[PDB]
Amino acid sequence: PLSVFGDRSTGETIRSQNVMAAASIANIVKSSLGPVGLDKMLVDDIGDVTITNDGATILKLLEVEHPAAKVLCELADLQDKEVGDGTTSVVIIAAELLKNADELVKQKIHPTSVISGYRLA
Amino acid sequence: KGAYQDRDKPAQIRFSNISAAKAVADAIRTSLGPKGMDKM
Amino acid sequence: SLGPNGLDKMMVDKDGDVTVTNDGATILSMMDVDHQIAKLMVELSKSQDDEIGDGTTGVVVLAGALLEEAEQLLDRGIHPIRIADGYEQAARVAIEHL
Amino acid sequence: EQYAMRAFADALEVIPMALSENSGMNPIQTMTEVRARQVKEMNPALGIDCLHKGTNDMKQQHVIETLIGKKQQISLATQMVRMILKIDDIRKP
Amino acid sequence: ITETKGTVLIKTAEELMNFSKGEENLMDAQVKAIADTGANVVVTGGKVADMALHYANKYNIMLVRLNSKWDLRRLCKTVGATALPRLTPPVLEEMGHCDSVYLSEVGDTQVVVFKHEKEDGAISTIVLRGSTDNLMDDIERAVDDGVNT
Amino acid sequence: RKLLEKCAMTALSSKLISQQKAFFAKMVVDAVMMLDDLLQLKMIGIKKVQGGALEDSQLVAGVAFKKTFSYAGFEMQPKKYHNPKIALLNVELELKAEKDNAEIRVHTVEDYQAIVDAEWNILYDKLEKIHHSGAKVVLSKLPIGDVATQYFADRDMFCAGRVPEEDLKRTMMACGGSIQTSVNALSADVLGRCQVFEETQIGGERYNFFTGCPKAKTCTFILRGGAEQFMEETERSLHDAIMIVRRAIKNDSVVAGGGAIEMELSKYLRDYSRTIPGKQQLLIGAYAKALEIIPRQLCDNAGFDATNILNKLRARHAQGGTWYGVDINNEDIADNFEAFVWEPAMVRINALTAASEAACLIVSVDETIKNPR
Amino acid sequence: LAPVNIFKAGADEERAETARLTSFIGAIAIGDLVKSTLGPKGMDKILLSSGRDASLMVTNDGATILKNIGVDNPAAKVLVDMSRVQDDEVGDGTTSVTVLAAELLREAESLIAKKIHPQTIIAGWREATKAAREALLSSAVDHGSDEVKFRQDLMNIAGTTLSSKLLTHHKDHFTKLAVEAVLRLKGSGNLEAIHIIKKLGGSLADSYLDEGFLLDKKIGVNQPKRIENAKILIANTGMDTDKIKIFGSRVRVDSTAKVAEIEHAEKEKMKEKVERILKHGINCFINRQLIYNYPEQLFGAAGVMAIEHADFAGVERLALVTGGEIASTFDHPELVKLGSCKLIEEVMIGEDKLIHFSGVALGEACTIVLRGATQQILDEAERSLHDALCVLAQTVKDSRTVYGGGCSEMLMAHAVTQLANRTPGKEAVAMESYAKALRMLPTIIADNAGYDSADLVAQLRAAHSEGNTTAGLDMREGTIGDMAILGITESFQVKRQVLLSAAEAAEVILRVDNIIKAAPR
Amino acid sequence: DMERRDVDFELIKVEGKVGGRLEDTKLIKGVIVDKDFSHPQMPKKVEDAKIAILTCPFEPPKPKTKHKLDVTSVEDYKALQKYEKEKFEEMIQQIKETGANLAICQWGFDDEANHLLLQNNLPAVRWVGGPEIELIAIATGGRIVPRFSELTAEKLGFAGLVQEISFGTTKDKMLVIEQCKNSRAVTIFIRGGNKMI
Ligand SMILES: Nc1ncnc2c1ncn2[C@@H]1O[C@H](COP(=O)(O)OP(=O)(O)O)[C@@H](O)[C@H]1O
Ligand SMILES: Nc1ncnc2c1ncn2[C@@H]1O[C@H](COP(=O)(O)OP(=O)(O)O)[C@@H](O)[C@H]1O
Ligand SMILES: Nc1ncnc2c1ncn2[C@@H]1O[C@H](COP(=O)(O)OP(=O)(O)O)[C@@H](O)[C@H]1O
Ligand SMILES: [Mg+2]
Ligand SMILES: [Mg+2]
Ligand SMILES: [Mg+2]
Repeated sequence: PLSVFGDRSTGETIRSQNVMAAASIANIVKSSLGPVGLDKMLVDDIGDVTITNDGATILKLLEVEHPAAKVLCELADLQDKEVGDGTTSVVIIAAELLKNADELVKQKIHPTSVISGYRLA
Repeated sequence: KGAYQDRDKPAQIRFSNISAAKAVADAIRTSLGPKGMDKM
Repeated sequence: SLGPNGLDKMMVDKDGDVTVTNDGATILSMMDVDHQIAKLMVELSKSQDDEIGDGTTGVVVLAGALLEEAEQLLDRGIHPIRIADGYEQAARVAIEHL
Repeated sequence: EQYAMRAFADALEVIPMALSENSGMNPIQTMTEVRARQVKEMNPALGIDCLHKGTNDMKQQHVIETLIGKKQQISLATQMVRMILKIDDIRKP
Repeated sequence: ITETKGTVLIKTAEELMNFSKGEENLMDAQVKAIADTGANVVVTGGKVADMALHYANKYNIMLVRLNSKWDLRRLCKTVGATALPRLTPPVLEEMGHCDSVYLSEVGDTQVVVFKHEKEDGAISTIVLRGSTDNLMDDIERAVDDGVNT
Repeated sequence: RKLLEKCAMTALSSKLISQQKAFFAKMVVDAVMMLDDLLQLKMIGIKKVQGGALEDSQLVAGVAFKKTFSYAGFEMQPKKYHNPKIALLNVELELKAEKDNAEIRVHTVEDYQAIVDAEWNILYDKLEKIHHSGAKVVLSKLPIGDVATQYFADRDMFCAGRVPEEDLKRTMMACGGSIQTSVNALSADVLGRCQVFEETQIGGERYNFFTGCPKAKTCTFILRGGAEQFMEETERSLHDAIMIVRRAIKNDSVVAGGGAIEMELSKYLRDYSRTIPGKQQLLIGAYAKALEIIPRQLCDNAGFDATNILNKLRARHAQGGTWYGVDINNEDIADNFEAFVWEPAMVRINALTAASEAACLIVSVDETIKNPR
Repeated sequence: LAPVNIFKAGADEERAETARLTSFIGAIAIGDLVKSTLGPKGMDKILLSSGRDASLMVTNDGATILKNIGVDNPAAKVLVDMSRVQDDEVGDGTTSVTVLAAELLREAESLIAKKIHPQTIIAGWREATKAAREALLSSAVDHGSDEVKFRQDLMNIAGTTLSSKLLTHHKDHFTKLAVEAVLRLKGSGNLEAIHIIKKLGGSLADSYLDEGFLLDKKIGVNQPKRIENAKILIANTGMDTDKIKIFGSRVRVDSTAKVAEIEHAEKEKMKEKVERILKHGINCFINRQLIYNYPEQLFGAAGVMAIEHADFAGVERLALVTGGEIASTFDHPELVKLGSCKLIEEVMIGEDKLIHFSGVALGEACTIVLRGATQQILDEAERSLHDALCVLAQTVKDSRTVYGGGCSEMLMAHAVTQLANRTPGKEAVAMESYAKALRMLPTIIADNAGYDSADLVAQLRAAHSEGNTTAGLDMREGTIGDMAILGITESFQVKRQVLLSAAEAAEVILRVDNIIKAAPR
Repeated sequence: DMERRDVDFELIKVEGKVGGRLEDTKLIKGVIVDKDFSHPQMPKKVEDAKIAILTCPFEPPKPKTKHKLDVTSVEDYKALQKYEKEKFEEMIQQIKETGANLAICQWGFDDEANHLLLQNNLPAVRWVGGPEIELIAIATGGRIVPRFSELTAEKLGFAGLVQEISFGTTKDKMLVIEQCKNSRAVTIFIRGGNKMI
């Protein structure tokens, strides 16, 4: 039934996929946060070395087909355009908040109360 | 004592339409009420 | 295929044989399905025909009607365990009353 | 638990409705008339006149069935319904 | 039987009627002569028969069948007995004195325990208990390393 | 017996036969109680006959097996005896050669006819030696020919061949006979004895019954219901109940079921974590918090507020109020020790040890090396 | 259809409209394929094949064509099975019953299209069939005591049966031949005693019936050809290597002299057996197995005719013609008996030599030699002769005849109309449809003949309603004449079985729904 | 079987054949078979005959073991040839001396045996190794003997009417037995014009 001509999920599978994608995006740039972190490297198809570790450039030159990944990338881009510093810490904090809220959602708790508590905090 | 029916295609078509409408209503039933979520 | 006014059915074998009957169990045994639930109904009809012998499609009709009636209660918001318990209690009451 | 008993009672009347449909008369009207005639008098032998004989009494129409067979049918149908209502998963290739 | 391919030749009816009788009589005599020495359990290393098993169960003789070409020698060295290539009654010096031979089960597995009440003896057997094959293999390897040390 | 019935009803609570848990409890109790002393699980026969409901399942006090392949002289013998004598044999009763490695070199027709007559003479002598033992029922593993079947039908005797090994062993353990290979030693102490022997039609299949044995140490279960999956689930539930009763007999130590033991263990681990300092407190706290997943999953299966129930259970455990678990029908909490909910205590210990071993083995894994093919 | 898949891949299912439409289309096609060969002036068809050995046959029977076509429609398969059962029963009316069934199904199609319950149609058809079977028994002529009239009735029946095929040109002789061959059975229903030998040479005018018996076998070497006043003795033994002993006897000697003595003893035993065979005082030996060289010369040295290669059919035919029994053992010549024959010779028919047996005593069996130019014509003639013999045996065992030509169908239609004109309800439509389907057969016959069908049918109906309940249809000119004056006579049991089979097939196909087809292999 | 409150579906033989009418279905209190006589000249119908059920074929005895017959002279061959016919005549006289008029075997026959049976006036039915022998032994009440020496007068079944029936123009003949005693097995004959009917 329900001819949609495509693919769909259920309820918790999409949330788990989004949480995993956010965790992967956070772990991608989790080695160049503090002052003791090292730099990365980005190579294309023709052979162009790109040594950088600002976070925003790495997220822009990543090309990921995930909605949460694109949301995090555009958020980091907006943070870099409005300020310029602290482009990875905000993404890490957002990923940690999503991971913490996933455990509350899995505990039979309505997301509205969690959102209200997060806003109050 | 009469009123015999020898057609079954309209009945099956109506049943399929009712089933499709019920499936659509069940699919759109999530986004309803003040405690509803958003779809992507 | 229920009642004296019901007509007969015709089935085609794998080779090309023609079989016309109205016993119910024989019609379901040569239906060739692949949905598990249909195979379960066929096995139930075969067991009923082997035990009693009369009324092979009435039991599956009653089962389908009961499932259709329980679909509404499941869509409303009732646990399936409570529905099964109520159905078992009603069946026991009907058996004791008959 | 009163909602399951009503559903079982409503689903149990699918045989007279099917008989009236296969005969060629109004199913719901005949079922309501039979129920009223059974609740007004004191004789549980009023069925559906499928052969169009006039009287609806099954005691004089020589309509004899089985008791253990019907009991086994009801028990098997209830068991199958309980078993189907328990299954809620499938893993087919 | 004989190693060379050979059949039996019968002509009259007396031989056809007495062959099975004499065979059963000889089998019963051999079973009685084997159990006359005082043996309580017979451990074989080949194929058993139905008549032999029935005659052993009639005289209350335990039969243990196993084929590994190493476990038999280990049991013979443990109980202090020698192997006989024929179905002849053994001598007093070729007997296997034990302590307790029973059949129990541990962990849903039937096993035959040959526990001896002697402090010394010959060899021993370490029984391992666990829930994973990898842990049991690691424990066995640790035991082997300890034995080597 | 009451404790065994309660344990069986508790073990058969989350199964498919939950509506008839009070009927199978006495059955499994009587089955385990009559299992000698070593508790032989292979002695219990589980038969599945198509047809019938759950209430039609009966438990016999003897042995029962399916009818094997018959011949032409099977409907000429009586199928009902009062006090017969069962003689379990193991030799073939048919016209065949003596040995496969034999050769007869006859001379004239005299010795030929002599051998032809002596074959039937030996056959009749064997049939008479089997009949001279005073038996009425003949059971053997080897198939029986038509000659012996026709000979036994003329003297009003029952016979059946192609008997399996397990069925023969069960019949021997129920009656009290022995497997006799030769027919030259058929005395009186090697013959079976029963109180009744009939053969009715159950589900369209012919079955035999050998009930009425006071010295029997086995039984046979007749499971009815669905067709295949229902019978398999019923057999699995029966085996689980039998194992639970066997464990309760071998250990005679049961505790309160539900989520009371886990809550008490979590409370004890949380109270013990307030003594050892360092990094050991966080691990013990996490281990205690992880033990509360049983009541949460038990309350979440019916759509109940697991958080409030867990908080109430924690408050009741801290204020005391030892065997306080959850409730499904009451939608609250109650004492599981008074609700006749008992479970074997060794099962929880085994599960905890297995979980700890699995966690240790998973944590110990560092580098995984894979090879092609 | 439900979106959830239930059946396997490669399995279709028709509900009520499509299934009934396909069944009616198949029934109409089956009825129209054979409708061309129904009337007396019908033609023949060609049934060629390519999967076998390029077999080409030309016949006029409907059952043979339906069996050789190999249909695939489920209703067509049921119709073919019914036609085969009818042919195996009496074998005389298959096209008629299949046309009646097709017409009944075509009428039921229009009745269902008019919003009519199938149960009412079934009840009306059953009542019409009961009325027809009740009115048909009252219109039957009983015979048996008068042999003069019985012979004329048998001749007329044989002529009417033969005039519906390719034997219309030689009906003046084939009818008499079949009548003479039927009377030779002495009331025995064994149709296997009549041997049909087809040869390629002459035309249909050269066919005749032998008063004795013929055999297509050869005799031994150095044996007398013609033997006058002989005594045929049928035997059943193994002369070719007499080793009937199933014992494990093996020669385990140590010298060639012993083997030579054993061979001489075997030869002496064979000679003694041959002498014991001829000890009955016979001169014409007949065996069922093969004859080697020693028994052949042993029989030829004494002047005894030996016949080889004889199956069970030939032995039974010889025993029925002569009178001897199948003897063996040869120990008591008194309890064996012999035959009777005074004329034995060999004739040449075309290019082959056959043994002629004349001067018989009893003569329960007989042979018929058929001559034709084409294999298809010979097969058609053989089939027509077999059908004529079958219908003659049937009308002899029935001992009652019924005027054919179309009078029985008109009487049944009139009875059905009279029964329907007295009862109300919706059952009057089924009886009217049955009467129309019954009256359509003379219409189809007249259309295949080449005359006005509607006018003749109306005139016959008016005559049957006004009183002329014995007239029919003249095929020699196209008018209305009495059936008792011309010579057209059918049967009663054949028509009754045809009507019963048609009614049963109609009632079975009328209640057909949900055609579930499985996956083809 | 009221003493045990059960029946047996294996005793009721349900057989059908094409051809005929639907109203020709009748009950037969005997045993019907799908075979004929061993000889076409044998009498078809009988009024008073006894059933002699046999299992061994009409062949000389042969053991199932490995036997070898050695013939080293003419005397041995002559003795074997004489003993063959001697045993044949002995078994033929033993079949007749039992008083029965219709013997029933199981396997095939031969030529000399069939000729002797035809000369001694005794019909027989061949190829009945299925449940037909058991049905006849249950209905007629006669016993079954493995050999010929045990064929006594007490182990014979009483037959009332044994006559074969002929159908249409086909070559199929079926033998039916009727007019029996208190039998416990009946046959149901189904006739029709279609295969699915
Ligand atoms: N003459 C009758 N009078 C009343 N009810 C009938 C009659 N015949 C059949 N029925 C009903 O029709 C139902 C179907 O019966 P039937 O089609 O014969 O077998 P099945 O129950 O296997 O479909 C039965 O439950 C019975 O109650
Ligand atoms: N009647 C009952 N009352 C309270 N708790 C129960 C009851 N029945 C089952 N449980 C709980 O459900 C849990 C699951 O038990 P069960 O389904 O029998 O085996 P498993 O633990 O393998 O799922 C058990 O830990 C038990 O405490
Ligand atoms: N000489 C004749 N005169 C009148 N009617 C005839 C004649 N020959 C055949 N018929 C009619 O033709 C019909 C078909 O006959 P026939 O061909 O023998 O049977 P079928 O059509 O079944 O092969 C019959 O019903 C018969 O009435
Ligand atoms: Mg910075
Ligand atoms: Mg029915
Ligand atoms: Mg014709």
